[PDB]
Amino acid sequence: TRPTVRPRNDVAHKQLSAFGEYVAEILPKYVQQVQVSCFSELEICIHPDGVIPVLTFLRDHSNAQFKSLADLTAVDIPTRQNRFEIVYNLLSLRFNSRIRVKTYTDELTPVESSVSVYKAANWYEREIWDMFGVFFANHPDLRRILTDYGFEGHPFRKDFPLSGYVELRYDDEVKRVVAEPVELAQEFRKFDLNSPWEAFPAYRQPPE
Amino acid sequence: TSVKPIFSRDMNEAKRRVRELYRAWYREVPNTVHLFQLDISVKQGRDKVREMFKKNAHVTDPRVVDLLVIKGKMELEETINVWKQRTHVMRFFHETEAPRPKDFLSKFYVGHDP
Amino acid sequence: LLKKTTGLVGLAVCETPHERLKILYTKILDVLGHIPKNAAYRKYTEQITNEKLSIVKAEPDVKKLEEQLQGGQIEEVILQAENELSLARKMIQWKPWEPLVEEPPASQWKWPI
Amino acid sequence: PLTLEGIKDRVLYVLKLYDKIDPEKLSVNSHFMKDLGLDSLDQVEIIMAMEDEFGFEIPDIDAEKLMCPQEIVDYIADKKDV
Amino acid sequence: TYKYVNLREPSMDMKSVTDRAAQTLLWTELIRGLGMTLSYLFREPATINYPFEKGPLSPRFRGEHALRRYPSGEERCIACKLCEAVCPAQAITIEAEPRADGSRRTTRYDIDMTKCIYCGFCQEACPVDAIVEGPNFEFSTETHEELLYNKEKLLNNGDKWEAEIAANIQADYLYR
Amino acid sequence: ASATRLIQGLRNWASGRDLQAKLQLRYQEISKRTQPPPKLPVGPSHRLSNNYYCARDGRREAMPPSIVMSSQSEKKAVSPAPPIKRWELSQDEPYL
Ligand code: SF4
Ligand code: SF4
Repeated sequence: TRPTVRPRNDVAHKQLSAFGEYVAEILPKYVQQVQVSCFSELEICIHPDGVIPVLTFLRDHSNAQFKSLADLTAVDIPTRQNRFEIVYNLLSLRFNSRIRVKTYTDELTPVESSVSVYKAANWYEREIWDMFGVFFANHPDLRRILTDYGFEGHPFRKDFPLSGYVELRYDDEVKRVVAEPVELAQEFRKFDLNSPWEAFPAYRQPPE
Repeated sequence: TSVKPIFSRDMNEAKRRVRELYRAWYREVPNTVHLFQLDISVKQGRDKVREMFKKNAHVTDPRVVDLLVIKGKMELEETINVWKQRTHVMRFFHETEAPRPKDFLSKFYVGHDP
Repeated sequence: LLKKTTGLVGLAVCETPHERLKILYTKILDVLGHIPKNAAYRKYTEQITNEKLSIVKAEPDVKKLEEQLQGGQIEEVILQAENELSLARKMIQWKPWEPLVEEPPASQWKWPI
Repeated sequence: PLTLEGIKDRVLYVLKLYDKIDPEKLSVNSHFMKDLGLDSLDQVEIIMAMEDEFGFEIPDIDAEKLMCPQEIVDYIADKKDV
Repeated sequence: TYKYVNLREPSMDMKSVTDRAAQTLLWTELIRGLGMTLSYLFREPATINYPFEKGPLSPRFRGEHALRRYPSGEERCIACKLCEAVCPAQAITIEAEPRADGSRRTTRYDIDMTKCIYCGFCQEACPVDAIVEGPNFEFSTETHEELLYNKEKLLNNGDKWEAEIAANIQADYLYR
Repeated sequence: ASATRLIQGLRNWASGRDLQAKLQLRYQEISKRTQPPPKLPVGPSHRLSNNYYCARDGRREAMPPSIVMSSQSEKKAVSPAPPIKRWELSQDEPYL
């Protein structure tokens, strides 16, 4: 398994497991799950009410010092009743490490904003509200950031179609750019590329 | 069955927020007509505002109508400042769109759409 | 040694790092004395703060103190002590040693679906 | 603004200026939701006409209890010296 | 492992002070910039004389698409639809049926040159080297509809550019 | 390279550098546009024996993430890693 297989890191896996135990034991009020992946990445899944305390602890603790917020993302998984999974990626320059903090919310429940901890969260969760419709309570200035000014609907949700519901064209009668119901000269062709055979037995789900 | 509120605990404060948003839109409609050099009158703009509020008037969940008030507030702030152009303001009025037939016979004549 | 510039913009050079660090560590200890004993945050932070305080008290020079504290300059060590004190006060206010607030649903963290 | 008769006449005149409501059935003790069949938003813009013509604003606490023109006259008499 | 850009303290003796003040009063570095731009005036410019001189290219260059043939007149495409499956922009439309002698040949092969991103995935997914990206790049049109190629246009492009496409393939096929 | 010696001298004086040593315009010094054909080597899996795919399947050795804590003593405090080492100044050009 030498030339064509990715070498495995075990010291980092042990250190990340120990730090996951450390965090999940310091904060039992919000932490629900702690896992470490195959490629040595630590994910801490927490309750949505403890977004501010967990992030402030990870930012300010002497043994954490996660001073950088790299990326803030939402993921749309429609089969869950809390379909939106909000993911914080943090970087610690003191210990040269990275962590992942995950929480959940649905369409109608707001999430506490983390601008008071990290200042990149302003534009990041403004984009999250724009694309997934997740409201962030106690935000300084929450509006749209990437979509059109009159756009209706959140495009990164999975029930939103690839091509939207409206399209723009210039009309000479009103001398203006107008929005009309979408009609495609060629329909986007859907491809069924999924193999009917199981690829990875290690990820096999148990039957009902 | 207990859920976390957004802004309104029950329906009364939500109705107050709807009332305030309607008052703000009704006040701003003449300035929106004048500043954007629209071809409509003030009455048509106020009728469009009332039509949107009436279209959106069958909801009984406080959180849903809180989100509706929030999105209406964003649209109002988007219009108070000159961020929308004339096309975004006039996109509420479908002038170039063809009139869609509604009865059964005309839909039967024009295509297979139910 | 009287370093002219710490190297980081906006980080002023501390004239007396020993007194500042001792005052900050003792303040952290007094703040942490209010947290219940069975809380793991109090035990861990008391352990690391006592280690740092002993290291600071056992070294009169600053360069070897900076070398054995493993925190870069002494001024960012002072900054981290201030941040730890702020976190200790906030954690007194939050009380996160209580049991878990709510269980997730059955398939909340199941991937793939 | 200083006399109750003038207050009532101004209120009733600017109520007659409202387009979608007939002047015949409008009296001093006519309800809005069940007498002329006005909507909630109709009463809302009536109250905004009240503030626009009488020069003083009306909050949402006390604008919810103005269903007949006598109530409006009595309220804006309370807010003024009269 | 790191270096300190802009951490040079200025000397405070009279020599350095008078040098800096003379540089201030007599504008020395401005003369330096003027003189070097003057030196750059007296060089031969790098401008080539288009269209009489063309910029250099490589046998791997990806330009206009073409449909090739075997060295007997028979076309190479056998309607396997791999190029339209691998196309990241969905620019290829293929329809096939068995022709008169039972061969597996396309009846429709359209490439939308306004959808295509000129990525070369189709010419490397082809098992028979039928579809290629030729070396031609000067094919600007005055109309949108002239950029919607059918099978006949691509076959004509192949017949037009075979004498260069075959040489480029011969030069490059050992790197694949 | 076609410039006269006087223009070369004026160019070098006004520029302050020997421009003829490093000319930005390419000449016959570059490689030819026609090259002999190559012969690329093969990888380590091009063998006739002891080449079973189950012994070198990278994707099949990937495991699901290990759950450390799930909600279904005097141990030391733990950092995510050893603290980062202080960088050393460049010996080549410290700019100091
Ligand atoms: S070059 Fe790429 S984008 Fe263009 S037709 Fe080929 S596969 Fe499609
Ligand atoms: S990949 Fe080649 S043989 Fe297959 S359909 Fe496309 S051009 Fe024809």
